[PDB]
Amino acid sequence: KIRIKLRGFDHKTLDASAQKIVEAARRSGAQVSGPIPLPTRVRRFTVIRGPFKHKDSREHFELRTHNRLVDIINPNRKTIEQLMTLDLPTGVEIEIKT
Amino acid sequence: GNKIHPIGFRLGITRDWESRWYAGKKQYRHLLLEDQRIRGLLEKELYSAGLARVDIERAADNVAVTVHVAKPGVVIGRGGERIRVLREELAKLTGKNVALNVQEVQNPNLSAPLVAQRVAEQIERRFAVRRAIKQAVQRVMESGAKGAKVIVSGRIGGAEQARTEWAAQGRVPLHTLRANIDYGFALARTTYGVLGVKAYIFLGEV
Amino acid sequence: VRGGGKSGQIDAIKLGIARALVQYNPDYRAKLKPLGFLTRDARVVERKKYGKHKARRAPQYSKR
Amino acid sequence: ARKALIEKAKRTPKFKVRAYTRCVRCGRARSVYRFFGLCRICLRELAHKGQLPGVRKASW
Amino acid sequence: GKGDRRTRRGKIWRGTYGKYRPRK
Amino acid sequence: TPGPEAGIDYAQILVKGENAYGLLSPEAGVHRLVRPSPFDASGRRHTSFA
Amino acid sequence: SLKKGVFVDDHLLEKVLELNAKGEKRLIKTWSRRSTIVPEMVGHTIAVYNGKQHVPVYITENMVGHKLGEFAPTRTYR
Amino acid sequence: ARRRRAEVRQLQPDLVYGDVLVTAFINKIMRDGKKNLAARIFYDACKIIQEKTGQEPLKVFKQAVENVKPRMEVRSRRVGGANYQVPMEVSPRRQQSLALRWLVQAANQRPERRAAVRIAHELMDAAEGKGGAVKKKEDVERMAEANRAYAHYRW
Amino acid sequence: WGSQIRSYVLDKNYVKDHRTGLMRHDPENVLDGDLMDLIWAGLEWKAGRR
RNA sequence: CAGGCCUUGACAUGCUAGGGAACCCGGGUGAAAGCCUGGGGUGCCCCGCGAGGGGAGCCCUAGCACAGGUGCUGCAUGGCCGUCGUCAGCUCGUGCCGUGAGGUGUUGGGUUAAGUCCCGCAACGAGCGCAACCCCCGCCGUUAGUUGCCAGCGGUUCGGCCGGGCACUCUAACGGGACUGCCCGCGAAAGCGGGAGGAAGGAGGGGACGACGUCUGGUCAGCAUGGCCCUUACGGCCUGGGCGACACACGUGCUACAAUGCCCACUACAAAGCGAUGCCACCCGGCAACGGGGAGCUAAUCGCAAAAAGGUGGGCCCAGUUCGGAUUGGGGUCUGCAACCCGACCCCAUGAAGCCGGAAUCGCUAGUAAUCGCGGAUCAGCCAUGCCGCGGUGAAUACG
RNA sequence: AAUUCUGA
Ligand SMILES: [Mg+2]
Ligand SMILES: [Mg+2]
Ligand SMILES: [Mg+2]
Ligand SMILES: [Mg+2]
Ligand SMILES: [Mg+2]
Ligand SMILES: [Mg+2]
Ligand SMILES: [Mg+2]
Ligand SMILES: [Mg+2]
Ligand SMILES: [Mg+2]
Ligand SMILES: [Mg+2]
Ligand SMILES: [Mg+2]
Ligand SMILES: [Mg+2]
Ligand SMILES: [Mg+2]
Ligand SMILES: [Mg+2]
Ligand SMILES: [Mg+2]
Ligand SMILES: [Mg+2]
Ligand SMILES: [Mg+2]
Ligand SMILES: [Mg+2]
Ligand SMILES: [Mg+2]
Ligand SMILES: [Mg+2]
Ligand SMILES: [Mg+2]
Ligand SMILES: [Mg+2]
Ligand SMILES: [Mg+2]
Ligand SMILES: [Mg+2]
Ligand SMILES: [Mg+2]
Ligand SMILES: [Zn+2]
Repeated sequence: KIRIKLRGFDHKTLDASAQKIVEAARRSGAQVSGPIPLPTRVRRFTVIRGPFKHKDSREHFELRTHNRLVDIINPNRKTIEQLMTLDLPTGVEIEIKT
Repeated sequence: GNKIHPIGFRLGITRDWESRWYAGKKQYRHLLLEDQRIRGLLEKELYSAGLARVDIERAADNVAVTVHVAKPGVVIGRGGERIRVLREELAKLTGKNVALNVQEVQNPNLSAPLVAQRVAEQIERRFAVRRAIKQAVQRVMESGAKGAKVIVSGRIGGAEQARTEWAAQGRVPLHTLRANIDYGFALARTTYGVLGVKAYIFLGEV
Repeated sequence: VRGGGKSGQIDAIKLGIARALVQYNPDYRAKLKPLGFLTRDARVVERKKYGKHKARRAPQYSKR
Repeated sequence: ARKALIEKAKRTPKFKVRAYTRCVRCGRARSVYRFFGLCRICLRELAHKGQLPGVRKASW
Repeated sequence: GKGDRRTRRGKIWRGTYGKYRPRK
Repeated sequence: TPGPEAGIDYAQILVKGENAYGLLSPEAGVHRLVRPSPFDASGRRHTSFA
Repeated sequence: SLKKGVFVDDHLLEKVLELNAKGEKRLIKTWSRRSTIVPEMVGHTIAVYNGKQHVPVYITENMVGHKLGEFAPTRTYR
Repeated sequence: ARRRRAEVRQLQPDLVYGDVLVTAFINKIMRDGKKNLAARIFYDACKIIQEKTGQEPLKVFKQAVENVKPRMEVRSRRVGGANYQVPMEVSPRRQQSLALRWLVQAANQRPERRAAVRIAHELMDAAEGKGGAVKKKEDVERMAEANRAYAHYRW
Repeated sequence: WGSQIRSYVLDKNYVKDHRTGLMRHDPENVLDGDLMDLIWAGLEWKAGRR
């Protein structure tokens, strides 16, 4: 009954911040639906190496936006605790609705 | 005219972002700038202790500013005034949570970014640019390290025609990802021109 | 089936159909292997590298 | 002629058209990516230095 | 042809729409 | 007279006008040119005279 | 191509209106070539600029729907 | 092909007569990879065989191909500043390549409107031994044997 | 050699007129028209002794 | 570039002197810049009701130390990039030979993609490179279910949409896997050939990565920087023009010269991306561009959206053509203050050269070439036929 | 059976 978005760049922080928030409520009230990983939005833009000109031999960079999703069913009141109160963001976006 | 940046090369593993946080396609810009000017003023009023890195985190209107150093006793002063006067400056351009760490280095001669600046100085100090390398390496190597390497650019000594002074020891495989090598670069402007300081420190593995 | 192009899906169908009966049947190997309807076919339109109009084709060399 | 320009570059007034791009690090004006508000040079530079959040050497 | 503005491929190749290539 | 390999060997032209001579007169003389030789192999630096 | 209005520079109209009311002189420099030759303008000789100078161009009622740049070639060798 | 002696590409059977040859021929008829169209034409033609003749397509297409394969050909050569055109047998693998090719090429050197017709007619003649493809064959043979002089080189 | 009365350089952009001493920094401009400057001077130098 | 203008200046640090100290509305001349000009009007440091003051944020004028310079020098330089070359190479330590330069190792026999490995050997090791760890695509599993699905049944407004349910597909992040290990042969070995199994061989197909060095290679105009030089102008502002000129020549490309074709109506099959003064569902007026209204969308949940070649039917019937769309006249939409130089589209009318291209000359060895269509960055719009990506159909040939 | 490449 509660939809949560964890939009970060690295996954080694989402597949650890999500799976952390999961059983931090699973065991404290109604069950939950695992972390559903949705498609990534990337920025595969390229750029020409040399400063001056050399429209060939370039180098491109991409900016990956990894998205994690977890939905706790029955919105316990024993959950607006270790969750709504215990936050562990270090460089991650979190947006929750219902 | 080649060779990628060992740093940007390992950007996904064996070395991590010197600034990790999230930003939407709506502010990443302003914030990216912010992080920049921060490093700017910092690299200004903080050379006496000569840093070697400036990590920065976020998650909700906060700032790490975890300034790793090799002489923190200076960034602070005599108790906690310098470190206190600075937190002051930083917040002056950002109405944010201007935190500020002050790590250190158990051995700065195992952190290129520093070794670089050292020689940079020596050059501007009019030192034997050759031995100044022989030593800047015989140091890091003497103090344990699977690899050293310092490269200086043109104007070596002031001779009209520019030359590149090389010299290294140990092992330095810029082609092996899992090798965590420390790349250190810093300028050394003189009366006759500019010089280049490149240092390679080989550390970890597997 | 979905995704790709008809004369490309037909080829995938030839995989499932060749994997359906091999499952629900024994005598479907020593005569489906030397035919390999079981193979995958790595062949995929490859990435277009930079400085090459069509992935492998190159720009017109002049010299003059 | 580089300084006084990026200075008039900042001012975004007078006719909403002239308002143009411009790299922030360097004063450049060409190939100024909108995302980083940076140019194609002061992008390959920082990126390698890791200083660009999440921007990793693309490879596919 | 891919250049005959007044045709199917005309606008297709053009990427535009008109009396010769309406939107459904 | 478009010389051998490059340039010319001779040239002569009329200057129709007033005081044309008085103008193009001080020009009369030797004119040197220094730059790496576009002709020389290693684009080395040589001097030219005319 | 501008079916809404005539976008004809004002400093020019304001000019050919007071100077128009009770028709008189003509010495009228400008840089408003960008503007249209609104009807009536006939007579008054505009001296359109061209990046170099003011070319005294007459005004006939055959060149009304036309601009002013179209009466002062910018290049040389026309 | 400086290292390995390359490796002959293997075709896929025909979705009608199930023949490796019958397919190779279609590829030639193919333009811009439009195999779907190339394929059509062939059969569209194989029908014409029936139409105009009691012959049986697959067997007609078999005799034709045979009467176009050049016994021998003259490949260039270097004697030393000398390019004496020497004669030589035509590898079966190549023999068929040429054969098939000339057919199509010639097939188009016909004045017929449709294509099928061309492919058709062109095979109805060849199979007999009087087509444009056969001419451009005899020729390729007249050269050789005619140069049977410088044939003591072969190499 | 040593007979020139005004040299032209391009890898150091300038034009030294030995006769008078004058030295501009635009060889490219001179070599294309720009002369009305050194022509006057050229005279002044010369006509000086007559 | 022409023309009108500004001076410690469009930007910084700092100093002397009254006015001014936040700031707002204007009037005049003018192409704009600028010049010139009339009114509303301030907490405060604080003796003090007050008269009054100094005065910090603050801000104008005259004068000053300095700014500013895409002005020269890439042979004064940093950094970065091209290139030989994704080539098999380049060297060091000690020992040994040599008067010495140097040699040896690294040469030789065998193998490989490789200085890859093997065996020899006055050499014995090691370092920088090849390889390998990183990414992507091929099989598979686990974690995970708002993509998906009558897959099993059900109601169904008969649309996977509704209960239901994640089996599949897919999504994403961690793994299993291939190692010449197994059989036969030759071989001293390395390793090559042939077979089985397996999604896949023997580097599985793509990347990223590009050694010591070469080119006094490229860039002082992205930035940085030594020296030289301009400092009421080599700085600065604005309006207009130019960079888009045209007797010409070259490189790179687009569309064609047409029946394996073109035109038309109908009907399918994608991938990777991008989107809150952004993408626009659907309506509605219009031949249309497009303009009116208007819903959803922090976007696996709405939109750009149609993929196109293909398939079905029909129309041309061999012609400068129902081929080809240049040029030009006329009428319109839209962005922008404004499109004459100089915008992109739309519609009516023109319909040019071009019936396969001289000497020459380029690319590609397989999902490659050829061919069809889509996306993005840039960005108001757009001169994109460019560049960087994505998939759809899918060849020929390799003796040497 | 096919030349020449000045001079920092
Ligand atoms: Mg350098
Ligand atoms: Mg393709
Ligand atoms: Mg080239
Ligand atoms: Mg300027
Ligand atoms: Mg200027
Ligand atoms: Mg703009
Ligand atoms: Mg002579
Ligand atoms: Mg003579
Ligand atoms: Mg063959
Ligand atoms: Mg002027
Ligand atoms: Mg040079
Ligand atoms: Mg050995
Ligand atoms: Mg040796
Ligand atoms: Mg091998
Ligand atoms: Mg090795
Ligand atoms: Mg500069
Ligand atoms: Mg202009
Ligand atoms: Mg241009
Ligand atoms: Mg609207
Ligand atoms: Mg226009
Ligand atoms: Mg041809
Ligand atoms: Mg053609
Ligand atoms: Mg001769
Ligand atoms: Mg001679
Ligand atoms: Mg010589
Ligand atoms: Zn920049």
